[PDB]
Amino acid sequence: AHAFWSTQPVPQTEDETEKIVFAGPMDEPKTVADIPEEPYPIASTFEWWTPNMEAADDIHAIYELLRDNYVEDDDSMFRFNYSEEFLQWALCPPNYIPDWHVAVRRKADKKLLAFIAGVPVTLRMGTPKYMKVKAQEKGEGEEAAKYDEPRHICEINFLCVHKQLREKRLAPILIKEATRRVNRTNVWQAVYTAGVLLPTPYASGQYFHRSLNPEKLVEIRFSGIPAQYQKFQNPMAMLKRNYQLPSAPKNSGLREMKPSDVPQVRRILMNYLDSFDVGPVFSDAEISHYLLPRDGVVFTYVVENDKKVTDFFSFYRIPSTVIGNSNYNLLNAAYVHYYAATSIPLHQLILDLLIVAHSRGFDVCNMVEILDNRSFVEQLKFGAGDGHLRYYFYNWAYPKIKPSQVALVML
Ligand SMILES: CCCCCCCCCCCCCC(=O)SCCNC(=O)CCNC(=O)[C@H](O)C(C)(C)COP(=O)(O)OP(=O)(O)OC[C@H]1O[C@@H](n2cnc3c(N)ncnc32)[C@H](O)[C@@H]1OP(=O)(O)O
Ligand SMILES: CCN(C)c1nc(N(C)C2CCN(C)CC2)nc2ccc(S(=O)(=O)Nc3c(C)nn(C)c3C)cc12
Ligand SMILES: [Mg+2]
Repeated sequence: AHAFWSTQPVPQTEDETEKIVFAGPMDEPKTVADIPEEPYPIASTFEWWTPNMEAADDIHAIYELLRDNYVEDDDSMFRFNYSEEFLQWALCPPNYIPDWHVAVRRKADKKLLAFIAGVPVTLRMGTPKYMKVKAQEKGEGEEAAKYDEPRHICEINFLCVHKQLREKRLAPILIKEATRRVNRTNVWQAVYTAGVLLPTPYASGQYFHRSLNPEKLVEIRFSGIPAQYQKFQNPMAMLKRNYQLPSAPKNSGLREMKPSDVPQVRRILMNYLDSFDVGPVFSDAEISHYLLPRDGVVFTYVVENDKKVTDFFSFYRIPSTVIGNSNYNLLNAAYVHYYAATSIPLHQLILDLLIVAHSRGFDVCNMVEILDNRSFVEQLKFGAGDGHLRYYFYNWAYPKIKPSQVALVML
């Protein structure tokens, strides 16, 4: 039933997943020298291309492929429209490996047909707390602890095949070539997320959304006026009042993050992320890159009191193309990124995120139920969406975990 995934080192079923007791590799141990030197064979009318992500033209080519051919909703109404500036940010973090960005071009005209991207991440991915307890009960602690140390692996994103080339088995070719390029650098695990169900997630979470501009969301059919709003004389006025927010932040000590904040933000974030079973480890350079504000891309605020940063939050922008609406062309969404609260309840910190996003022209705030995101859903009027995000590893056995044990945000 899976002609490609049946051949790969991933858990093949839930049954098998349910029996996994320790973190560790699935495949035969290999070395760089075992891996083919030459790119995987491809049809003579195509060619491999490694884009230069500091070439504006190269970024633009990737941008147009994704604009026209990347993830849609299930009803042909919206398609993500990651910006060029976003793509440069996401695909070029500190110590990125240019060779991990893999494209296929039509040899004739250099038309971009397919793309997949890999970036480095340092991930805690050892045996989860609940399974370490089971291991102690069996006298198997050392086994359970073997892969505790953070590992330098690959994060995969932006897999895309042009609509005219779908269902021709090009995606497997891309995945095999990205795998080869990663393994040639002595890395043997990857982490990736997808909405679709593949063999086999180690975690899954629902999406949640919080309306910031209900008038617009209703006009574009992101939202409807919910049935209960009918018994009302005037549905929309009531809807706007429900989702109204303050014009200005409520925490007095809130301001935008600046470079001098990097060490303190690193400390409070890393202390917080320690409480989750799977999560990233960031250097100062990686905190700088992923969290310092960038116009139109990522937005980060700290709470500072007595000259100390005590809390922070970040969000990033992914707009979508609205297909066929005579009033609007774009949906402007804000996505909850990393945060840490030490001084105030998390709901009070994230209310200021909603206030800031609204004041900056965002239409909706999205998130997945990872981290402690469930703790502020009801008070802050988030609603569950139809969608789910599934978390996967390549070449890593891992026990099933709850999404509230996951701390990796994927863009
Ligand atoms: C150590 C390093 C390891 C590095 C790699 C780690 C693995 C990374 C894995 C990638 C993580 C990506 C994370 C993201 O970016 S998830 C976002 C994926 N992108 C989209 O949904 C954009 C819109 N769709 C498309 O561009 C295409 O439909 C894609 C490219 C998705 C499939 O193209 P197409 O529809 O033309 O099909 P095919 O004939 O070429 O290929 C059919 C085979 O592809 C398997 N398939 C379908 N969708 C996915 C999917 N989302 N991940 C993995 N596999 C997928 C499918 O089960 C089948 O295999 P099998 O069922 O027959 O066995
Ligand atoms: C995983 C697929 N998926 C369900 C969603 N993916 C992403 N991404 C950023 C994707 C992008 C591709 N890849 C990284 C996974 C992350 N944002 C979303 C935001 C909201 C929701 S929903 O609220 O449940 N309904 C909805 C909306 C409001 N737009 N669309 C289109 C849907 C279905 C879903 C998603
Ligand atoms: Mg194909």
